[PDB]
Amino acid sequence: KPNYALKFTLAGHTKAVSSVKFSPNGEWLASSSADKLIKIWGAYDGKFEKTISGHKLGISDVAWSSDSNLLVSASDDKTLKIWDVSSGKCLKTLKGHSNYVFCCNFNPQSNLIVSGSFDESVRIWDVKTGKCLKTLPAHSDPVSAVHFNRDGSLIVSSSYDGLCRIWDTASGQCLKTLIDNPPVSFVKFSPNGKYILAATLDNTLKLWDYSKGKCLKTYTGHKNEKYCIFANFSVTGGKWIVSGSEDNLVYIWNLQTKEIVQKLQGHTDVVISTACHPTENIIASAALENDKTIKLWKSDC
Amino acid sequence: GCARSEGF
Repeated sequence: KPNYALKFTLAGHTKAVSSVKFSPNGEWLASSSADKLIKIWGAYDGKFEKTISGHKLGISDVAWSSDSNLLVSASDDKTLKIWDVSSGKCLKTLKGHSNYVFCCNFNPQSNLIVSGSFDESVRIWDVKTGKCLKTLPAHSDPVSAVHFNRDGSLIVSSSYDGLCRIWDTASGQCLKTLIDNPPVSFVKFSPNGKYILAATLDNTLKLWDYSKGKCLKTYTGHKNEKYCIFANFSVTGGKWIVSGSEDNLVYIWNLQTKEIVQKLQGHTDVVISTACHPTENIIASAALENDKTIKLWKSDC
Repeated sequence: GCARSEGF
């Protein structure tokens, strides 16, 4: 069992936090908020580093390029924005979604950005030029998550329509649809790319084998009925599943046995987002409007 | 506000 303990509480967002992500070099945490801002904090000392601004409306998601030099943000103003982290300046504004942009991610090469929107489409963008390369009619309801696999050849998407879909990046064609219809609020590939972790709004997380299309594991005990809450594979120490919860707790499960091994307390509102540090046993969690803070937790395993 | 903080 892990022993995550609170080390820092990061204040400064003036509305609900929507997503937190560690930089791939392990050095930074980026947070996006309904307050229209991105904030950059030190991963190991919790020190506030900078505020990044320019979106006209709230931000639902943020993601790092592989070299930790760029961010992409997804906003209610219907655009994504590509930022140089060092200078904080907006390099590109990615226009073309006709409704709120909900989720974003770089591919491993980080020449491409994938986005999902309330307009039910998934879009693939060229990082250098800001042009939309492809628009996939991915879903019949808002798209809750998008994620590249380890080489970027696949995109996985989830939606309130109840579907998980795996797309071939190069062609944009749908390679597989997981239908086995509760609303899917989050999805992401496992680090090796063989498995897919999907959250449904019936208080359930499921671990699927992509190539077999089979639910391998089910993780329960948390409250997830309304919000799109991030989940993670924790691999730095023990192999855990990590998720936020609507009871203001961070849940940690043993991946293989599906048993809850820890529940982190301290947030005062829905823990909308959790993220796992790339090298250290460190978790970042973030909560909604009644809390507005980010918390850093450290474990010996 | 933002679409994630709103929910449903």
